Amino acid sequence: KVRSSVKKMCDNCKVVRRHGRVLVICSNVKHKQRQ
Amino acid sequence: VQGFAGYKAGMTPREGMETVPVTVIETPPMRAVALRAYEQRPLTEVWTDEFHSELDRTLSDRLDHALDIVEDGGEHAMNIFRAGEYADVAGVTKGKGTQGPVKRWGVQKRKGKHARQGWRRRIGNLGPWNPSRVRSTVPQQGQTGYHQRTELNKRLIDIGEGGPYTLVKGSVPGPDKRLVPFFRAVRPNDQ
Amino acid sequence: PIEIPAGVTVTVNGNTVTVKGPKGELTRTFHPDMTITVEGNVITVTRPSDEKHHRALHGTTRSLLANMVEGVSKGYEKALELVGVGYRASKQGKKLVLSVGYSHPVEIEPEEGLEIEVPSQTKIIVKGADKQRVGELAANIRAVRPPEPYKGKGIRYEGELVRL
Amino acid sequence: AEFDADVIVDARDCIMGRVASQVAEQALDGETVAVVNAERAVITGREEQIVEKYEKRVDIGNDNGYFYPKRPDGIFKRTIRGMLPKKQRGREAFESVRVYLGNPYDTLGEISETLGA
Amino acid sequence: SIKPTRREYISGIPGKGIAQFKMGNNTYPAQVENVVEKPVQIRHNALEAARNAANRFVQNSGKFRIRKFPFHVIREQDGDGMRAPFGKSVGTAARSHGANHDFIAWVNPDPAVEFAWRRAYMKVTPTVNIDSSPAGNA
RNA sequence: CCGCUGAAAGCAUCUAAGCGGGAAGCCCGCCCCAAGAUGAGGCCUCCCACGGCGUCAAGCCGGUAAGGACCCGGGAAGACC
RNA sequence: UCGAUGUCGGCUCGUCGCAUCCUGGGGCUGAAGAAGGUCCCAAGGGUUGGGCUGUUCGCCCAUUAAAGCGGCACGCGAGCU
RNA sequence: CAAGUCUGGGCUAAGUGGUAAAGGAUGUGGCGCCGCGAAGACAGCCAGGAGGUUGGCUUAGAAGCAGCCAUCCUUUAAAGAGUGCGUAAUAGCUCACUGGUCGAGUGGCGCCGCGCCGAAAAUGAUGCGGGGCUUAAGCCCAGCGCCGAAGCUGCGGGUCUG
Repeated sequence: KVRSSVKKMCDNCKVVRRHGRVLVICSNVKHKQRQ
Repeated sequence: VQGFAGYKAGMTPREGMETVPVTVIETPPMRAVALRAYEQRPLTEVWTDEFHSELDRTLSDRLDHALDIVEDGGEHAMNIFRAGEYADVAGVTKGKGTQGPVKRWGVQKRKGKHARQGWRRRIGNLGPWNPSRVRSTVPQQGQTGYHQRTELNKRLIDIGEGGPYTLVKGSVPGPDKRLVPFFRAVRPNDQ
Repeated sequence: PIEIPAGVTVTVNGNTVTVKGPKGELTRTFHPDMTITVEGNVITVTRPSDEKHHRALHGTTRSLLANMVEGVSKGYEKALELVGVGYRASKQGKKLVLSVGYSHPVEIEPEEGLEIEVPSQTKIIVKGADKQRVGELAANIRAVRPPEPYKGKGIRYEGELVRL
Repeated sequence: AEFDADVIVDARDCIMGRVASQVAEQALDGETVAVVNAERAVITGREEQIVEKYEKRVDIGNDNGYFYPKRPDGIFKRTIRGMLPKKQRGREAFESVRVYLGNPYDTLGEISETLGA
Repeated sequence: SIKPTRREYISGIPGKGIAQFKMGNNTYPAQVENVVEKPVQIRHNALEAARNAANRFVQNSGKFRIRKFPFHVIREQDGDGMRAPFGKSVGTAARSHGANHDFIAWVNPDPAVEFAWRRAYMKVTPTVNIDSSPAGNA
């Protein structure tokens, strides 16, 4: 999403690592956090 | 010789059901010449004379059935090309010569207040100041008439032997009649 | 840390481990940059690192090997839902005939090892001698025949949900 | 085909760096080397970016030219020359350094393969 | 570190028009707080804002005492071009002296505030340091 | 961009290691040159060791129509070439 | 650089580049469809006639999928204008 | 392209090295804190997922799950001023609460040293180049010797000033 400033939402939105990449995964489309 | 070939008869068209133009091509079976194979070491072309009577005036399918008639004893009639299929064909250009930026290449020249003014034909420019000097781009007056030319989806309709001859869909055989044209059929889309 | 059940034949070499038993005749890969514990009745995590890193490495190998096991012993079955009022599917030929509109339906084949079952036109599943490949192609179809949640219908990994 | 045995060399697993470097020094002094192995020798982990740099070689193609060999053959070629001097001596040396696929005589497969093996 | 003309002569003796010093509340123990460590003519307005920002996010107890104040001034463009500089004034600020006692969030136990200053923090302008004073915070 | 398989976090995770899904894009494929790519490449066909002089005579003479070339005669081949 | 580098706009020839207008691939919606909007990936090719204005730009006409931003001395006068 | 692919002890796995700021984020590696595993501990799992709580503005609906004000009592396994998905307020799940199984190390904030996102570009690419990922090499701290100026000594000659 914003590419820069990813910071958790649903009370369980996950900080995961893919390609030295910080993307956040949750169970709501409403989270798709991607830097 | 991997392929099928001959020359330029002429174009005209007539008949069909609506009406289609075509061109006729010349070729009985211009004889056998070895047979493509990088076998055992390099094997590429041999010539156990079985030739013309002039020719010492100068002295796996396709090619494979070519093994067929090649072995036969030289020549091999042409027309594998049958009832409308698609070869393709190469023809040497037609020596047009050395020309103007114009037909060498479509380019608008001398607009009007000056299209004329004892002024006309001569491409317009070459290259920005600071980028520097000259591309290998913008063609130039780039001669035409000896190019080796040819095309795709060459639909051939029919043939007959009153001499080995073919009638192909849409001439464009490139060069003029009495000239060298070769045809394969390759990577057909209208397969 | 795990056991190696009946018929569990475990060959460790090269860095592969052939693992053979019942409806489970397998031969898998098991790394050469760490360490193997294989012993006649059971088996486990060597420690050619002992440090958090390769640590993960062999905790993983624990699970993996385990796989060679349960696998080679009693295979793998993934439970697939065909939920399509209209969308429907059944066995045909040595493959799966699924139908979900579009026009053409599809013949999907589970190559050597992969087996698909049409218990009953509506629900369909996949058993394969192994969890990896199984779950894998399985989902392959499971997405292949769209699960669009707009408002229900689609292939769906057993037990999912609705929407709005 | 066949030849001498002056410099009787092969690679694999090696550090594809000073390997060439010596490749060189001998070449240099003036010793024709024949070596084989391409594939099996090696080069810096991070396999990915490794491939990277090397296709850098791969498509570094500008009008004027800029080929960049796509087989191990080249990989080495480039490196080595990379250690020589274009003037005569360099040149000829290069003629004098010759290696091949695997064996035509008595990580170093991955990026050349990747970008043009 | 160039500065103003004469504090009665260029621009000297104001009220730096701003938004005062104490909001937040009392207490004897827990020092909860904000200080920094950058060096700069702290941005009047900027600051003022930032600060009242914090205020904004909160409203009461938790000493929002704020130990800063803009008292000198910047200048530029007003006259003929670029050569001879008469003097237009703007920018009242203060020398944030590379770290120091900035603004506090002082109180017994009200983390609500702590977070709040935090807010004020992210706010501010030059990175700033988030912190605790003489005992910790509770 | 989406998955499976699964550590390190005895509970999740597409995930560093293992495997796939996916672009009018990249590589290849189509067509157009092209070893003067000095790393001059392949193949076939054909011509056979002339001379007499100091030598590692790899230097000077008839040659073989193997062949080709010049001149002439002609080409949508074309400024000349 | 003043023993000198010819400053607009146009022309003709163009060539990058991406923040991509049109394209394709994406995830997202307050997305059903459909069409929209949010952003990520990608520069392949493609990106129209007038009109008035020295103009660039611009306003308007009729189209279109589109009718892209910007670089190259705001590219081009030993090429015109 | 002249000289240790020196050896010694750390940390890097991004080619960072071969330019960047704010700001991210159980990356990695080293240092201090609060709560316990036999009130046998965090994630797993079983379960009741207590009652006066449904209190005020706005209610038309706060009755945590519109928002502005509270934040008490409690009979008893505690408590949940019930942070949390919603809907018209209500009406279910979730731990802020723990038995057995486990069973032996778990969740925390500071201090750090090294590193990835943010950090798009125009004739073509770039550590200088060839190059390198536990002597690679880089980066830190250790000792080591060898390189290298016409600079300093040997060698010999020129020269001015005293």
